[PDB]
Amino acid sequence: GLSAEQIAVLQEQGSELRDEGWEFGMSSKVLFGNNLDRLNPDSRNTLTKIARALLAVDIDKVRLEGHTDNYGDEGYNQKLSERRAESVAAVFREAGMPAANIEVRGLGMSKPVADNKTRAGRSENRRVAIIVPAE
Amino acid sequence: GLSAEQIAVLQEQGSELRDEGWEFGMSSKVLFGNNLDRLNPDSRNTLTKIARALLAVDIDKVRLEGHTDNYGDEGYNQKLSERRAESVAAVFREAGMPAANIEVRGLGMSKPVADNKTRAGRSENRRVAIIVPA
Repeated sequence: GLSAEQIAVLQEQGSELRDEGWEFGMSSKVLFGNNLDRLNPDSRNTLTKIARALLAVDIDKVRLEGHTDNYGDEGYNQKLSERRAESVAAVFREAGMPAANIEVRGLGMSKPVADNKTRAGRSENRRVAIIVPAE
Repeated sequence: GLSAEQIAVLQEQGSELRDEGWEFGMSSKVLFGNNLDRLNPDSRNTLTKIARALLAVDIDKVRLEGHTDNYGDEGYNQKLSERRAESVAAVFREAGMPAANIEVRGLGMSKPVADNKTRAGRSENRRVAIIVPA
């Protein structure tokens, strides 16, 4: 489904082809700092650049997945994760991505990329993934 | 004033480093077709992609110059050229480029890049130049 020019842009962004599509994770610490779901202003600006880079090569569909580590209440973490993905979705909408083409999901603790017994692994698990499907 | 990352985006657009900065020309026949200053819808989308490409690498300041060939009245061609640059500016604003960072100029027939004796040359002169000062 994606053209070579689109793949080249995604690779330049640091995205990697996974079973859900081309995926780029960003730290929650970087995106939100001490906030809950309000983005830090520099992070909003970074996200707008990503959205505009995608839109400039007609990538106009994305899936945004929020994730946490396993510390804390499961239901809270799921709600938090969904609201954090939604904050990223709001930036993509404001940049010009059609709202109907944005899928937003909060996975809470259910899909780790790292081991939850380390600070560093818990850290890597607190993230919002930007996913461009490859179909 | 521009990083390599920014220069690379400009090169990909076809920009060359000229007098006023990094410049590429978009054909008026492509942008406007048979219209006066109304952009063709496909051409609006093309310009939005260009604006977003520049914005994605923090190029948020441009100069837009309208140009005509030597066919018709000097003053009308100047006015036409200014309105055509302004239509492009409106697309750039809608894409998110700050309005205060966009300079719009109509140069009319005054700064040709090709010989106006030829249909091909006249067309090369009917253009909107997109310039990123360095």
